[PDB]
Amino acid sequence: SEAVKKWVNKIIEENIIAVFAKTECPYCIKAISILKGYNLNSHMHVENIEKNPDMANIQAYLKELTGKSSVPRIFINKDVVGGCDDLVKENDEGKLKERLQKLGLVN
Ligand SMILES: [Mn+2]
Ligand SMILES: [Mn+2]
Ligand SMILES: [Mn+2]
Ligand SMILES: [Mn+2]
Repeated sequence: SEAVKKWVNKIIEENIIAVFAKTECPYCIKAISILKGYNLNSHMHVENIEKNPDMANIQAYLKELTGKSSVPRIFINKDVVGGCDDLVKENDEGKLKERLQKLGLVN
């Protein structure tokens, strides 16, 4: 579905930080909390793709874009971060802060 890809794309392209999640998902919650800890709320969108009639289509497209169909799936300025484990690696190693600095999102 062109429609599903266009919908996913609009989420990624109109929000600097885009997180695809599902219901009662501990690593989604952890990833979102880490990002909100950088005070990124105003430029974040979280989409619950389980509460969606086209979840499988969305997951397959996210896999085409990122290599995995699992949630959370995290994009920053359209760049693929990946999942929560990828976010933790970037956070601990300074890469996340560098990304956000280059976007003007953290001083
Ligand atoms: Mn349950
Ligand atoms: Mn804060
Ligand atoms: Mn939003
Ligand atoms: Mn939404």
